[PDB]
Amino acid sequence: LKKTTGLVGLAVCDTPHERLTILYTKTLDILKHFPKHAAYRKYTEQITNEKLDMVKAEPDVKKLEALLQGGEVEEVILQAEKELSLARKMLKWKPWEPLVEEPPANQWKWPI
Amino acid sequence: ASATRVIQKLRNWASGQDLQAKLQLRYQEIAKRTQPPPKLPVGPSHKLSNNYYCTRDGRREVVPPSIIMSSQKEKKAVTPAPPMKRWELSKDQPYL
Amino acid sequence: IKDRVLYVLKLYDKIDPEKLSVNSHFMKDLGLDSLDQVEIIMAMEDEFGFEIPDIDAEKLMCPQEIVDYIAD
Amino acid sequence: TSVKPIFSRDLNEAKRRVRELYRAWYREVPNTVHLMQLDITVKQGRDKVREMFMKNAHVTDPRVVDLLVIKGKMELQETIKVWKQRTHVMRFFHETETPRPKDFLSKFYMGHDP
Amino acid sequence: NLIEVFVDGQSVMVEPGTTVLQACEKVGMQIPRFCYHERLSVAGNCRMCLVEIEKAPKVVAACAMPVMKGWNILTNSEKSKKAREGVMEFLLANHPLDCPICDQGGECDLQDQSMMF
Amino acid sequence: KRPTVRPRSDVTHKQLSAFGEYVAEILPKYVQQVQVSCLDELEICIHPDGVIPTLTFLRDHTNAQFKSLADLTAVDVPTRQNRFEIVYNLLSLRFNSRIRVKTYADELTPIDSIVSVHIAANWYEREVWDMFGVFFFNHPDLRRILTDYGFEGHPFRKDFPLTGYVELRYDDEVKRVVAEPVELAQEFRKFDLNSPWEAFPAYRQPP
Ligand code: SF4
Ligand code: FES
Repeated sequence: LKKTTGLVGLAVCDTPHERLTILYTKTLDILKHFPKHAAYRKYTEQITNEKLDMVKAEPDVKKLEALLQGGEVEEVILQAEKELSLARKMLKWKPWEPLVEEPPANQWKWPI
Repeated sequence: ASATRVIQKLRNWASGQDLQAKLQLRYQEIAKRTQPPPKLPVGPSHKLSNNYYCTRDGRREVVPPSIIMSSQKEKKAVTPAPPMKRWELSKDQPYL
Repeated sequence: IKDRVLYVLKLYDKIDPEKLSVNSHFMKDLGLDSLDQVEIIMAMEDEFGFEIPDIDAEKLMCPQEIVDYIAD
Repeated sequence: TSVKPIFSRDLNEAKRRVRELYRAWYREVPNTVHLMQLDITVKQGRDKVREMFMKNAHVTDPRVVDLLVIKGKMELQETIKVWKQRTHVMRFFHETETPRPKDFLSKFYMGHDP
Repeated sequence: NLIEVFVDGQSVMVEPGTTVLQACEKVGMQIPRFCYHERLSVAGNCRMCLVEIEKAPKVVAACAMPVMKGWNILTNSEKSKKAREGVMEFLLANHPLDCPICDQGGECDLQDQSMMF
Repeated sequence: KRPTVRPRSDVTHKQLSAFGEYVAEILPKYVQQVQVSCLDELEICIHPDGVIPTLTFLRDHTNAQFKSLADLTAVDVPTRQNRFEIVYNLLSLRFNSRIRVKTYADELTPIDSIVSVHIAANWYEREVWDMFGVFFFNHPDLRRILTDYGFEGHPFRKDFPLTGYVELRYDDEVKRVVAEPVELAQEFRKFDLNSPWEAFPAYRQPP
């Protein structure tokens, strides 16, 4: 089949689709904690839903990759982990709240 | 080139390649100096009519930006632009 | 203790003109500055192989309490 | 008035940090004039230290005090981890500069400064 | 007593016996000038102060024309820019090539107006 | 078409506008003055109290993947209270795009760093603190990098002049290499160039 990826710091992952189901299910199970009026939820929900549909509709990685159209499977896994951490952090932050403090008037005025 | 046949053969056996065909020095394999006085072209802007600047202003077609979500002034998941089309190897020497 | 303390004071450059008693108030009775006071306390710490935070070092503006601390 | 602080809240905490920094410089100078084969006296060094401190005594803002503290700490790092040299350190004393005459008549006879 | 104008949509209030150019000044848009100086009389010699007047075909000279209520003025439009191009081609037809020697080398209104308009 | 003009397309000015609306509705906080330029670029102004959230979002969220901080920069405009403008130019590969984040700041108003995310800033921030005067928290090593190890001031501002205040020279009287005040030989000629006659009637500003 394969011997390596083509990058440095990666691995010949022999258990795909399973780590993927795991990570996506966990993303959604965290999103459960998010108010429905938060766009982050309202978007990444469907994103991960479609990624799950794709992994379930394509079992062979050599096509799942070019189908996702993202990077290689390992890059996809890494990015999913990163989105997971981003979620855990946006949960402590309250971004979906309104604005903090508007600026003065003549700030974004270019020219000057 | 003024050198000898035997030395040519020796240096060539040493290197492996040929040298009398791809020397580095320059024995009249150049373009003569004292070249002739040339005559030059002009652009598509040296006409006499239908050249009104207002057509091709250039640095006045510019217009300030188009702000969004200022402080005073369902949907899909989108991106800043489509993704990168993966590349393929070459037809000549993909390995090394 | 107090003897070597007062010797340090007599040694210090601009101090001990007439008085280096055990009770005086540095910034009030001697009319001095926190910088000079810190110099004093550093001299003491280096005499005694000891360490002090600036907080209590400034609390001890009084030679009596200074020697009380170096005792503690 | 209603503003945001930096590293502190009041002149008093600013000053406790300042005193820590004074302790550092005071305990340091000897190492400098012993490593870099200088000429001046430890006492003269400490005089320069306390002068560079006193010349910022018209200050009120803790933010200003704290920025000055940060810069002093940077310079102290630079010194003790020897990067500044004899020149970098003696660039303070204006050792090649006639003391700017403050005598109005001196200024008159010499130049145009008011 | 006031009178109204709508420059580029933008609106303005002025007096009568006024001039297109003083209105465009009130707004900010500077209009070219060769035969005008606020501290002098008026004429129409140069013919570089031309503009476009929406709802009316013919151009006018903003140094003499008094503004009539309801006019929409157009300064940076096609006919105006073309008028200026032609007029400056005419002027510079004969202005000799003494720009260097000319002590008015870097302050020449005509230099600037040629480089820009 | 004309030869001497680039084509002002639609694809980019539309896609990046959609992405701007996206990020705006995601971060109604920590955001203000999004915009797209007439030349296919995106700028996003934000309060300094949202820098790390914004950067983490743009680095992690799949749809952005703004990984490489191609540049960090400062700008100085003194006609306002918050006079410095901090700038991050970011790049993403999958989506083959760039982006520009802005945040205002001021002397005596430090900023939150990003070293936890983009380690490239570990040095751009040193540059900033050395040159301009803007400070950054949570930064391990912050010291004069470019200028001398005794230099004082903030040159890349608009007030610290070109020539600078001090010059150097050797003085055998002491054998060192001392710093004295600037007494130039020739004066820095300053040519008045700004011509009055307005060329851009679209970027005008009325009274
Ligand atoms: S600078 Fe102006 S006035 Fe002088 S010669 Fe040139 S065009 Fe004429
Ligand atoms: S300014 Fe000369 S014709 Fe109007």
